[PDB]
Amino acid sequence: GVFAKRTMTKTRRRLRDLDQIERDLRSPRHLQQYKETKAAEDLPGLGLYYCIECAKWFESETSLVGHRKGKPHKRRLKQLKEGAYTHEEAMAAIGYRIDNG
Amino acid sequence: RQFSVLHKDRKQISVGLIGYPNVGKSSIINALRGKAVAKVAPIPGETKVWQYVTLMKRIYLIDCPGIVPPNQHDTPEDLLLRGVVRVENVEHPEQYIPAVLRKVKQHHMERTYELRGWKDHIEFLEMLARKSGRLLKGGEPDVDGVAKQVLNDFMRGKIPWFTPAPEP
Amino acid sequence: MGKTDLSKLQTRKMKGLKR
RNA sequence: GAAGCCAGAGGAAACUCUGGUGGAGGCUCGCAGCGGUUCUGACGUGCAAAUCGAUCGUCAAAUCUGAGCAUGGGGGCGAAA
RNA sequence: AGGGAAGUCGGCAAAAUAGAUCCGUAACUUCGGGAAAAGGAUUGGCUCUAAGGGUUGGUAACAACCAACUUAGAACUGGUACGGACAGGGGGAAUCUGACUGUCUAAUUAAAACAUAGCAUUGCG
RNA sequence: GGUAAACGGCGGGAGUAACUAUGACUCUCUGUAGCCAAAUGGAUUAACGAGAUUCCCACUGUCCCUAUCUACUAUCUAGCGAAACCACAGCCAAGGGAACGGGCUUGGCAAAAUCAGCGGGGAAAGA
RNA sequence: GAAGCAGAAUUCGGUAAGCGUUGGAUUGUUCACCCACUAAUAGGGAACGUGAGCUGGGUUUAGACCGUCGUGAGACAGGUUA
Ligand SMILES: Nc1nc2c(ncn2[C@@H]2O[C@H](COP(=O)(O)OP(=O)(O)OP(=O)(O)O)[C@@H](O)[C@H]2O)c(=O)[nH]1
Ligand SMILES: [Mg+2]
Ligand SMILES: [Mg+2]
Ligand SMILES: [Zn+2]
Repeated sequence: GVFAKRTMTKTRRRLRDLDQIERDLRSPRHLQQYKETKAAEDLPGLGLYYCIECAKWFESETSLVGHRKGKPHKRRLKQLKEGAYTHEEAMAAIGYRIDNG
Repeated sequence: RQFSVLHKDRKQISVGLIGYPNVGKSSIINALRGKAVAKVAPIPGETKVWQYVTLMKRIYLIDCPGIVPPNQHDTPEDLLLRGVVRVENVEHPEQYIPAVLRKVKQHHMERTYELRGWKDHIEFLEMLARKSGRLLKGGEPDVDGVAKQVLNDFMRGKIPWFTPAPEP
Repeated sequence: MGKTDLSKLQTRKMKGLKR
């Protein structure tokens, strides 16, 4: 079940994107940017328990390992294995390219 | 009774009770009567109008609403600590928590809330919120509600505090 | 007024007053 | 999930703890039933001289209900308006 | 759409929560409760695995036959949804008030009103 | 004479010369957490409530600031078909001593017959 | 138009109603004062010289409680709820 389903598509209910999760996994600097965006004291478990693949904070380690066996985490892992959609892929889909000399 | 004897020439004497809000004027009248004759509530401003209560044949008691004389040196923090206002209708109650921590000894607060090891007021509020389950969506501490609870306990005699008398 | 005798007054036994 | 009951670990015993069983309560959510809290409700020469919709209280009892009978106005009856 | 009570005497109305499994649950207290407190993780389909039984027959700890619903685990797979309709607690901090369960003004007032158990008094051999 | 001492009255405490009720006449009266009580020192009473009140999170068309969609009416047609109300009628301005005009006076004006809506006024509240 | 009115911002006065004159908080209360935006947040009438658009307070049928007075039925200096 999804809480408040009629307003899930609103901009103020937006979640982090798959490509941004990919940059967070590949570079810790981008993940550090996303962490310094939020305030640590308002985070579940003081921000100590974070799943990068789902981009979600959890209240405890037992909650985090309970999340990892769930199917939303497995869907995120499968989508990460398949590959997020980027502007390079969108450009290759039309056969455009960048000429820099 | 002595005042009534001194004013035996008159038909009766009137004894009006004045003071700050929530000092116990209606409570004093109820105690003297031995019966709940005046309304009593821990919130300030329960008594709004003047009320006559016949204590004996020649003694009347007059309940009055609480007054706060205006002073240029009084702070809203001072008024909230002396019990003028209701803490539910104030903005950002966590700013008055340092005043409460200054007034109340640390060990008294520790034995009151079974909490120890805070470094400042917002840490104390967060620890007490996590201890008492005062959590919003996402498990974040509800320091606003915790501050209102602490202020209400300070006002209504659940946390020990007093002002010592000046030495001679 | 009379002599002030507060010896028989029992104070309120608050939670913070207990070790 | 109350007594009663079973097993284990203790404790000199009296007792303690753990895991079960058990199915009590003018307990509780809630269907019927009974009732009638709320809606800028419908309706206002109405379907109706008190009805309709949603919502609500209660639902194993101080619960609901049929028939026969008794109490008849200076009266009766009344968990008393 | 964006803002989220700026509306109004007043969050009136609406929305949000809702089934089930698991983690976890404070103050106060008559120790019985509060409590479903609060706050979180998950829920589709398919293919499997494991566990929970009965009858007959001289270490039978073995053979034969028969049968039903639950419980847990794993892989795969669709997704904007997985209690996919239906059904279905918003929650919390407090104050006053009446002990509660219950009852009444059929047709404007369901309540701090009445009754209730408990307590106290009076009369009568 | 004794009290349910219920209602009720009663500021205390000492003396005396009264000597009993009523006396009467003087004098003066202002521990940052303890001690004591058979763990507690309470009513700041738990649960319970279609009781009344303030606030916080979430939530949303309550609002900014309105727009759009559906069904049933309202609309038209066929059939069927009342009632409330009704002195007579219904455009206004100024004046009309009795602080009131729809009709009088002086002016502005003023064109058949109609349909759908609206609630200023007249009507309309078992008023 | 005037003023030590240098400029800027102004102050006083005159003609003028063509055109604007906002958004909020506070009911332990004569709801009136605060806060900000703005060019500015001017004041009144057609009700209040009784009076059927809607909805809150003066405001008050019948239910109920507390305070004052009364022997009591009850009334009120009053306060609360539907
Ligand atoms: N512990 C303790 N609390 C008291 C005492 N006297 C009064 N209180 C509490 O103080 C609270 C406030 O007193 P109130 O009865 O409301 O009288 P008030 O001072 O006139 O307050 P307002 O009516 O609002 O002006 C009451 O709710 C009592 O519970 C006391 O002697 N001891
Ligand atoms: Mg008070
Ligand atoms: Mg008072
Ligand atoms: Zn994850």
